[PDB]
Amino acid sequence: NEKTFDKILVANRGEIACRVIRTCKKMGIKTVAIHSDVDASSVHVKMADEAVCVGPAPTSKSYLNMDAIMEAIKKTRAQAVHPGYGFLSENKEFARCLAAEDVVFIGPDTHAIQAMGDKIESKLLAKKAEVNTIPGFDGVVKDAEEAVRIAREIGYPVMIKASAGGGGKGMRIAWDDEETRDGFRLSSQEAASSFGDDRLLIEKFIDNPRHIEIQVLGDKHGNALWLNERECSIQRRNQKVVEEAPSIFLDAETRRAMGEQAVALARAVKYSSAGTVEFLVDSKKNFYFLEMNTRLQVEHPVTECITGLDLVQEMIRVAKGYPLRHKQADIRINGWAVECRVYAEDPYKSFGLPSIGRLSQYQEPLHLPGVRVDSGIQPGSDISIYYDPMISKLITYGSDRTEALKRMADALDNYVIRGVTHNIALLREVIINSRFVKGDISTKFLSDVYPDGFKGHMLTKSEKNQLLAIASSLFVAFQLRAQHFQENSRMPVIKPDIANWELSVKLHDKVHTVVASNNGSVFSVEVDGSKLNVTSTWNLASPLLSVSVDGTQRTVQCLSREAGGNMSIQFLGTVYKVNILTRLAAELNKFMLEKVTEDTSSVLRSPMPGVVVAVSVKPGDAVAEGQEICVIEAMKMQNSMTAGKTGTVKSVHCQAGDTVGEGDLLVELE
Amino acid sequence: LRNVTASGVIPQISLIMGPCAGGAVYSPALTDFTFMVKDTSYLFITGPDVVKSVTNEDVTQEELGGAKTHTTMSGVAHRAFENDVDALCNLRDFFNYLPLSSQDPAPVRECHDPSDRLVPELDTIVPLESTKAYNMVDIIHSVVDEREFFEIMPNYAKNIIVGFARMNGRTVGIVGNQPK
Repeated sequence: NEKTFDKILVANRGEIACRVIRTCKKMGIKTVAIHSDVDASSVHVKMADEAVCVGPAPTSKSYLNMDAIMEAIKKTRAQAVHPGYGFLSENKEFARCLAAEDVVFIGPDTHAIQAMGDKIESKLLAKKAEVNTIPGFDGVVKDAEEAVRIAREIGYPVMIKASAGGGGKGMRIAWDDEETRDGFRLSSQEAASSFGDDRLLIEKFIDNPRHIEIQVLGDKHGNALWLNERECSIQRRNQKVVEEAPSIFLDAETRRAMGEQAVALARAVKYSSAGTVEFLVDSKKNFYFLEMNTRLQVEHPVTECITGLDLVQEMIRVAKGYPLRHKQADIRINGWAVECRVYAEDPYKSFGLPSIGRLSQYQEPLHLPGVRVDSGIQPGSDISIYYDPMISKLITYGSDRTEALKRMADALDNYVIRGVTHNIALLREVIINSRFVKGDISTKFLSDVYPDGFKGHMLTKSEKNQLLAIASSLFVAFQLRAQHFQENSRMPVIKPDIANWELSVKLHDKVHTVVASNNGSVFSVEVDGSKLNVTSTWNLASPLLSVSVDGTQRTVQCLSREAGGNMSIQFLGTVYKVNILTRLAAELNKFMLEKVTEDTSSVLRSPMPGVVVAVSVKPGDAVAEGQEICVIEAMKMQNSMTAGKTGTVKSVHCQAGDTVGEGDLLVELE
Repeated sequence: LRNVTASGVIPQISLIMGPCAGGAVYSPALTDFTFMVKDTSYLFITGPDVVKSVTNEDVTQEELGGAKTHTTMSGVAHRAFENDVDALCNLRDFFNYLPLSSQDPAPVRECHDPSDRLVPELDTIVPLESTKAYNMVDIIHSVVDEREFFEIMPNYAKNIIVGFARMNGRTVGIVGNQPK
């Protein structure tokens, strides 16, 4: 019953495009979508009422090509454009073109975006709005009393730094005026002695710099509402992995003070849309303005769950110019929400490494309680090299923080992703980590908790026994099902009568003796002298298997198995490789000779004769496993050569237009 | 003679697990399937010494009749296995597929994969442009029960794919072109 734009064009790809389209259908607005060539069958294109191609696969030639989008808007008679996040959400030029063609842009004004875009002005505006100061000092610190004056203007704690040098020599934190006077004196002597340069700089310091941000909603009428804070401290490579709302650190007083200051800033710059004011919060709950995001953010859903509000619907209502229907007093914190963005990356390499491939199977755990999934992919989706690796946002909601964290852990164990590597193992380990559960978190959490690197979950003796029992039961179940042939009158089958299965199971370079028996659906397993019972339906085809080991419920996945005895099992979010043999087979295996096994995949060679159409890598470039290195044409089939493993290009031995032959070196990887 | 008399009556399987030279090599050739163990088995009518003496060629036993040679070049062997233990385990697995004789239908065993399961991942597997290839093995894995496929001659004449699988628990033979 509320008039709104009849049709909207969503200029984005991935989960955000789908999220916006769902709201538009909910509000009755017709939708149009823009896709590159590779995204022709993507969920957003299928979801949109109409779709228009805007160009070639590279983003610069497609999403960032405004001209193609502008022609599409004219062609579709698009009333309004929603830019989502990234791409052209903050591009001034696009808004001008929309204004020229009288197309509403769903977002804030260019001046508001530009003002926050400048770091120097943004601080002057923050000071004028009386938000917690974030001063920057271009000049040099002359003496210890000038240091104290500057430290009081910036606000404590402050960091004193040498102008010359690196590695943290001549750096000191000061919490008060006396620590500043000594910190300056000591750092100047250390810098003069170490570098021959006594010049010092003073900047604010943040103990445990938790990243806490306040969502804000603005209207043309000038009314503004603050949404509750969000903690986004957990991050890898400057990219956030886990986000939660509300923060477990903020009390009702601090949170309100942050909300009021964020709205004061939004009013000072006449903001007119949903946005986010980001703060650094220290261990004493002092908070300091970092930046004011002027776009719908990726972590918006956790706020939507606690508030009960649809941010996209509100952005559309504000764009029509309809006044806000809510007052700050109407904005409550209901329950707790946690978001864990899912990526196609190897958690074990670095903390994340881009991985590419076709999703051969994909199943979201929606059936589970308190679970909402924001994705832009489906089974058969091709995670491409050209775009961000985000598979989905996985969000869980609870009445309290514990319930939200538990439903998440359960959701991550129930999430099926096959055909790419993914970060679920890391996400699942963060969510159960005792520091994360206690709320002892900072922007350094991943480096502090995993200094050596991510090695996957570490099993406690009981967990190891449970995993071994489950693997043995699965092996025995497969062996038993192998004997269930249908009736053959000519030759009746004689059931192999076995009461106990004696198995040698190798988990991590250790060999465990297991004795497994079954009765109906109950398997009794003795592992190194410990007795366990495993119960389940033993459906060997379903991707997810639910079992009960001594009354403890577990969800396990069987990723692969071989007649030899190898088996890959996803347990507690980690993939373990076990090797199961019978006792006699294990004994006889001792006479087998260890093979050379030398097979270097670093060198990439031509499989068949042809002509090199193009080469996509140069020496020193980074190549992920499964990433194309070159394309070879023969009988007009455009054969594609893929990198054997993630690495760099030591040397490229091929050039475009060269007639290569079989068994010819093409590239070298480290 | 017995091999020839049994051809098409009862399945015959040969596993070469050691040296095998001279006329003895012909009996496995007459059987339905031949499997080889890597690095410890070989097949050739004449040994390397006679080859050197007659044709003045230098070759080792592995080069002349090794498992790799007969699984990638001559098209004589159907599969190569790492060890005796691995070979025997895979042999049991393979034997599970076959009927006992030509008087019996294809074996049907207990099945858990629903026969009406959808495979949405295939809706976009085939590229529109006829100049780009895909992997038919992915389609085969998607269609068959539990994504289980016992391939025959996986490393020989790779432009075609043949193997054994199960549909609704019933053994089936898969033949497919390989655009890759």
